[PDB]
Amino acid sequence: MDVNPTLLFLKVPAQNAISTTFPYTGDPPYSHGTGTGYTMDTVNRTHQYSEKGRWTTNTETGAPQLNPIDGPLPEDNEPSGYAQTDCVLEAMAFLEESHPGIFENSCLETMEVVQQTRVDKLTQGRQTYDWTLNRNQPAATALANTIEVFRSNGLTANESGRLIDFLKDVMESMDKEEMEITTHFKKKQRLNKRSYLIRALTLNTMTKDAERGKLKRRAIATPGMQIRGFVYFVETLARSICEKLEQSGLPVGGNEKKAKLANVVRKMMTNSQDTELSFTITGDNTKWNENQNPRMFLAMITYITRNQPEWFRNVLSIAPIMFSNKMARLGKGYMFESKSMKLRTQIPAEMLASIDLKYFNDSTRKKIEKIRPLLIDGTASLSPGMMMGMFNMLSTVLGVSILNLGQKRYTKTTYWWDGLQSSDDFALIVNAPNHEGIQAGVDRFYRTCKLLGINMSKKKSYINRTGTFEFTSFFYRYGFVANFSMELPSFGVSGINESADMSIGVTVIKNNMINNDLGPATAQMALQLFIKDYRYTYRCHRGDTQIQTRRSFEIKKLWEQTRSKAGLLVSDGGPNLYNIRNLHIPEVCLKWELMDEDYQGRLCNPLNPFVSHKEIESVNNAVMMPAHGPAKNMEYDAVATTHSWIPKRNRSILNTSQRGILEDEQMYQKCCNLFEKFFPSSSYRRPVGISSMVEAMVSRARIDARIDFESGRIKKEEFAEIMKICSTIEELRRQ
Amino acid sequence: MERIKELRDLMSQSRTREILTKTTVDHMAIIKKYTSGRQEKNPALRMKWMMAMKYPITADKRIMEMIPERNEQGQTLWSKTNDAGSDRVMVSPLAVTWWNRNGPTTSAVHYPKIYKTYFEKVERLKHGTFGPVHFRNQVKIRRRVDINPGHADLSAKEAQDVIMEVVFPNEVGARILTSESQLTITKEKKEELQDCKISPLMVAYMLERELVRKTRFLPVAGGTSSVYIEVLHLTQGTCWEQMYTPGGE
Amino acid sequence: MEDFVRQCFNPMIVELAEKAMKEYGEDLKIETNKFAAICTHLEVCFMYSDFHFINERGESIIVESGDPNALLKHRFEIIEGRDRTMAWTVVNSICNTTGAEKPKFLPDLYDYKENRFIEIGVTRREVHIYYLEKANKIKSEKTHIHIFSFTGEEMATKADYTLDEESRARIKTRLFTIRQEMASRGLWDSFRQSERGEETIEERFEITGTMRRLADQSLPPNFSSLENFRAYVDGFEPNGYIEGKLSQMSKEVNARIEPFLKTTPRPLRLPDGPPCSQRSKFLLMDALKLSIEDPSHEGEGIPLYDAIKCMRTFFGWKEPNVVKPHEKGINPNYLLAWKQVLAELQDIENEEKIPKTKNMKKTSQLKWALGENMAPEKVDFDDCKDVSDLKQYDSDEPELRSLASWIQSEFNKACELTDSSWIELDEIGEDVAPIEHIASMRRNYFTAEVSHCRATEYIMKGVYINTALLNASCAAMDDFQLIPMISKCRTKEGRRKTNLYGFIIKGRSHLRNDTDVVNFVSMEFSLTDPRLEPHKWEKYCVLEIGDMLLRSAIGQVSRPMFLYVRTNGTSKIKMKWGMEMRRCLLQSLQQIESMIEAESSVKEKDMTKEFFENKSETWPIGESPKGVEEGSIGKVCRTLLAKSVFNSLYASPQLEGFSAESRKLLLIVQALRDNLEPGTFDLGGLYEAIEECLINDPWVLLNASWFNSFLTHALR
Amino acid sequence: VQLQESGGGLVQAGDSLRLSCTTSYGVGWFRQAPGEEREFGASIYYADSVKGRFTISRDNAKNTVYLQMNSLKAEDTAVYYCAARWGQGTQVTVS
RNA sequence: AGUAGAAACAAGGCC
RNA sequence: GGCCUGCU
Repeated sequence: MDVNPTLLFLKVPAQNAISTTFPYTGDPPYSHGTGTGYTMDTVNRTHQYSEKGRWTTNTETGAPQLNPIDGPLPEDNEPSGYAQTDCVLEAMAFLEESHPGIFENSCLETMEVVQQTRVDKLTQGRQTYDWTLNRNQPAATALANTIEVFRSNGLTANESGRLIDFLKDVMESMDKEEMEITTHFKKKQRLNKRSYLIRALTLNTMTKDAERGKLKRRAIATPGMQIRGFVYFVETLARSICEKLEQSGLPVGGNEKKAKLANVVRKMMTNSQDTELSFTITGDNTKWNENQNPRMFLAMITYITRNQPEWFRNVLSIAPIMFSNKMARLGKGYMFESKSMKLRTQIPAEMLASIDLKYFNDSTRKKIEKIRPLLIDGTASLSPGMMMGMFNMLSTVLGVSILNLGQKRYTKTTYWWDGLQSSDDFALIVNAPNHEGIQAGVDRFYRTCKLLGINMSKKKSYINRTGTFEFTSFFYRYGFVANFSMELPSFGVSGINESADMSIGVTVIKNNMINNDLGPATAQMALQLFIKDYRYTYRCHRGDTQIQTRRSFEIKKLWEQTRSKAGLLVSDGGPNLYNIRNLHIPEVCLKWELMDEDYQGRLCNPLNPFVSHKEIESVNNAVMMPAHGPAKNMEYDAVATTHSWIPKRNRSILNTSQRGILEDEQMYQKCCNLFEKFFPSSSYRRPVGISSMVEAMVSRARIDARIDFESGRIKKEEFAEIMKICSTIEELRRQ
Repeated sequence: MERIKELRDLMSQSRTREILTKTTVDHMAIIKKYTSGRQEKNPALRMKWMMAMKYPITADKRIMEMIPERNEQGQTLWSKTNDAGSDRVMVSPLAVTWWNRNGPTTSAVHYPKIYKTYFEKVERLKHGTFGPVHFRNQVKIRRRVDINPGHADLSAKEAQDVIMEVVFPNEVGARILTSESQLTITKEKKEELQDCKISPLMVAYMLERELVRKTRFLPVAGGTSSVYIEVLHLTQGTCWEQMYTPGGE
Repeated sequence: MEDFVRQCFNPMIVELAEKAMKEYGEDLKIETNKFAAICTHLEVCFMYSDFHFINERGESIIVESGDPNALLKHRFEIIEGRDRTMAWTVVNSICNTTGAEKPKFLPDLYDYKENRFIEIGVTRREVHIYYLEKANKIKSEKTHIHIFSFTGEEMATKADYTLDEESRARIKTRLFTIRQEMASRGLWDSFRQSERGEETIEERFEITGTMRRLADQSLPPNFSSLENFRAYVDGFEPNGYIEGKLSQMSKEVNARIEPFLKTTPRPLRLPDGPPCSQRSKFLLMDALKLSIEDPSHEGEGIPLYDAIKCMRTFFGWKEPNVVKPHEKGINPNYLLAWKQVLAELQDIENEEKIPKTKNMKKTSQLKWALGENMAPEKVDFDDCKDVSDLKQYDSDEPELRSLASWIQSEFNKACELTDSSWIELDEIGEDVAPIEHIASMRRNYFTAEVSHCRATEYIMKGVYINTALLNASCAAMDDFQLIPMISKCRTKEGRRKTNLYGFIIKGRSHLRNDTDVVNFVSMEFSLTDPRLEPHKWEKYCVLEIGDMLLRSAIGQVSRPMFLYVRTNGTSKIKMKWGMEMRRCLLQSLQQIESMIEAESSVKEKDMTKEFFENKSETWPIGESPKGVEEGSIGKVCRTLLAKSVFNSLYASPQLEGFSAESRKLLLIVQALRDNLEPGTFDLGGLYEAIEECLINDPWVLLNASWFNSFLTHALR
Repeated sequence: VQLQESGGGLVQAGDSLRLSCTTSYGVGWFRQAPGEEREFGASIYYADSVKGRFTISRDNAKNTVYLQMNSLKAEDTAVYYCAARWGQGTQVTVS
């Protein structure tokens, strides 16, 4: 007899055992080298899906741009980006009519937010492409570098501390004859108008790793800092709009998505009488981002912001204006090998414009030949369409408009449709009195989608009777069925620290028990395995064992020293008291009454040199990138113990010409620590104002010395010493 | 005394003097987050990879003057080589366990008073009474429920001023809290935590967690109470219901 | 008017007033009289505060110039002259230290004698109105208020004047100096009434310059300016434009539904080529175990001593010789490496105490076997351009290979029971709730079912091997290291036992990226002759190292005993994911527990015990030439565990792609079997998407064969 | 799947023979000599010892697989079994 | 050689 | 041969 697990589906329905079809117990695919090939392929594919448009050359950037809008209507089922302006404007108008007051309200709240938003909001972001160094750097670092360059060039309106003022300075920089940047190898280099325009309109391309569910790798993009404020405002407007649309599912979580899917299916099927047939289409959109033209987003926003202050319209329109002229950096480059001479070489992507094509294979040779005409200063113009879901929410708005355009008031026919859209994925429930009606409805829906630059993937889509469908790895079969294979990768040690890892593991087990219908015995097994892996990872074994490690000696002496050994934490080699009933309690508090007072005091000592807290945002928040989803943050319950240390940093900056960044880091951190000691609320509430550091610090020294004498340790001798030391630092700052 | 003294020492050197002079208060946050350290994409892989090194964690410089450089057999506990972009020094994990067996001891009696939420959870569970398990299909319907069982009927911003006035009374600014509920909360949490020396930031964070109301969407069947939702994993399942009554009731 | 503040007042005050001007964001060129008025207010604040000191008594000491001493206390300490944030900082600090009441508006000074605030304001109008005006602005105030006015008069409540009168003569002399100096200037046409409390501003975000031209190039094809396009949008109204283009659009743009029937789906085609080879990092079906029967636990013990003790338990060693060559390497190197390992093992046996971890010598043998100094040296392009052989890295579709029957048998025997327990679980909090007791009983049942399973043994082998390899790579980056493959089990009798499959030599492991490869050489004992399925051992070199005698009724077999030696490699990501193989247990048993719960939701009672003991119900878990064979729930547990283990062992992008694109077709087939009239828009496209994932991986090809068999058995 | 073979018997060397297997999928023809286990003949690919001589074919409408043997040798002498992915086999004796 | 698979590893750089 | 780094 030959064993075959798949035959199990002959008795258990597919959805009731779908977890077996998710090989999420092995290493996910990773990219190894350059992503330049993928970037070039994506650029060429985006440009050839809109080949029948019209070509122009921008007078500012001098780059060739392709406009397919209002182009010839498609005559085949292949992907097409020839969106029609009038059709999309009409779709938005119908969306407004079905939801009166949506645009005006959303614009009002967006106007409030834009005029009260601060610059620091831009620091709350992941890697961004700093143009000062032409590389990806943390959002805060890139923002600081750009602000420094602007201030050195004379653009100091951002000193007002307002994001709108920062954007005003950004736009004013566009009209400058010559800017100056700094490079280390420090050298001051001058950038002319066109070079700075291209550096501000460019995107950095990388390869996406840890992407499960496809054989081929893809490319993703990261924009600069000049354009992120406009993107933030536009996405704020789009989120405020989608929050008023029940057909959208992008700005919500997973459980809300499931609830809305259940509600829509029940509404569609229940209202349908015996005569009407119902069919569900589990649709995926092929080349979703490559076929969405930024000009059409400009049209949608300018229709949304009608009868609004002109400044609001301008600030919200700046973003799509820059995306329509966006450029993409090709990537890291290409690495060549010569086996005859036994050597390797790494050529940067910027040489692709001039480098001969003898080194490249046929596929890459043709890709380079096709993309060369669009190469301007080492970057390729990508006007026709978006690169990687930067305007997720606006795309969801367009999809929701398409979904609502079939409310049976615009169809003007017996058939009708509804459903749920989340960018690149949708479920469409279509009802009609007969199979011919369903066919006509789906055909018209597809045709209308093709008029908006949205394509339906026929290969990854199928239609059945309502009651069974899929949506973003959520399988609905007369009710959503748990999978538990999507969350399997999150059952190990997170990698934050000991206490954080313990709390995160127990909380993940608890949550997957609540949401993903994890069984009790399975949860106990998960707890046991997690504890085993945790002890084997942090070298913290039970203590009563003879497992020799680098940490087994101190742990054993602590074990033999303690009297009530049941109170020792698993991190210190103690027994595990966790169970299904204790999954919502931190380890420290669960073992508090069992700890010896000496060990308890040594553990939770504020003066410990290991605990370090930076800001209110990073107290008990851990960023865990979930499998098959975007990066997410979790609140984990933990007590600040000596085990809450933060791990070592990379330390490879020491071998790079960018070595002075570490000295600047140290000096900035010293100044920030001094300010915090002067202003204790610096972390919890970020200080605001327009004065400089030393003014506030010296003046508060004055006052605090005064009052702490009026009652406290200070003495006249010390108070006068502080006053004249303040005068000394004053005259020092003078010179 | 000291604080202004390292201030003067910083202003002595030209670079830090320039940083202090030209940098305005508003930019405080930016430069504080200014770092070359990228946020890790795969934390688990490197935590499993770094812990195999010697000196994998980081600690303040003060550790060099509280913990000896080596233990009884000579296993090193800390190194004097500083981190990449900080004055902290890289140290071995043993320096943690050492601190828990011969490090300085204090009076942790006030931690229960600080971490009110967690200890209240423990007390509620310790006095709970279980019941028979009933096996029948559960119609889990998804609903918006409040998870925090100690929220004082305050929002984030609404309680943020209360938290500042409780911890940072001088940086409150214009705001003087009007609602009398906030008055009593301030009085109680002021007299209760009058000399607690854990940290201002952690105290503020835990006060925010305790007082601020927070809500999330979850699949529930029955219950719906704040105390009954924290144990939602233990009382409700796919085909079984476990009757439970927390210690509070 | 600004010429006056150019002339008279000192710098300090003028820049203080200029920063106060910047504070609230209004411009000085439009209205300057406010600047002069508030700078005079600030000047009176200074001149009233300075020159006034106190000592330990009350009765302020007044000195025209502060002498060098600790006695420089200031009688009145200023509030204004600071930012709003700091003004409120001082207010709150004074309130919290003085125990006084917090005012709602900005004071100007604080004093000790009377322990309270002073709000100085000198207005153009006479005092006896401005005083009570600001008084009714401030609610129930105990802070004393004092104001002057140009005529020279003073006033205050309580008839209180807080310091010397010569200072006030100073104030009013300053005051009339101001007055009869404007007399020379001539400003009272507006000086009395120049500020009325104007607060208004309009936010301006103007598109101009280059950024405007960009806006003119981001419009539809037939538009010339953003102004015109916005006007058109504002004037646009729906007039049935979607219908017109829908009618005009070609009818070939359709989404016709192709019915999906029993005869529609065709079997997935498998690639053809040379048979598929073995990819695992260790032997799974052909492993052999040398044991000692020690009482130590899994992690307890020292590796090298245990390995040597286990190997000494076997007698019959012969001089090794080549049996099956690598066919691409230098087998004599493998032979010499094996003999070197034996020699150095003896060398450890001789000395005092077995080292916890041993380093081996870097001979040419393992230099070749571990691929040392073979990475091409990195150079610059400007120095290597004329080399004809210089080209890209080989980037093409992997070699095509057809499925072989060995993977099927390997999976078959990976789901079989064993004579040992390969899982020793940790401790949990004592169960207190009845649901916890039910969970514990279920868990005990599953552990009894799966512990005696080859899948669990493979899990432990992989976890231990990858953990040791990762730790050695991170610790001994430079020097080659010896690691014996160790796994500890427990017999039926209950006696604990150790097992030594072989050895692993780890090489240089300077791993920077998650994809960087660490090469090692693995040696494993076995009894399976490699002359029967050679195509499965394409990358192995197999020697003959001894003879084994296992008790059998046919005299005694005296079988040969071979050594499978190969060069393999891994990476940080692969090591990390292989050291988390225990979650296969989770996956499998979660699936089984979901089955049990779903069935128990029907009958209102827990159904675990009868499922595991009666074994009445069975699921299709394989096909025999007679037909489909069904097994008890325990066999399903073992089968799913083996499937998860093989997923973790043979993981690859092909597996992910095939899994997704075959789950799609499985859902379609399930819809067909449920009588839900399934339909497809392009089924050929889906088939081509599935078939492109099957290239050379044995596991994915076996999964595809299983899928074809399931289709054949289904659709009936 | 039940299978019955037909068409075996005693034949001359250099003679011909058409085996047929009726069934109740890919099919195979395998043979078993008196002194041995199973030998692959053909599938629907032919073995080295029978290539060019022998031809395998099927009628999916008749539910039958055929094996046309020609130019037979004394070394073809075996029970020829039909298999689906086993028949009882049909005796062929060449002499 | 080996790992791996649309491009890489099989140490890097600095003296 | 000596020293530096391992997400920069």
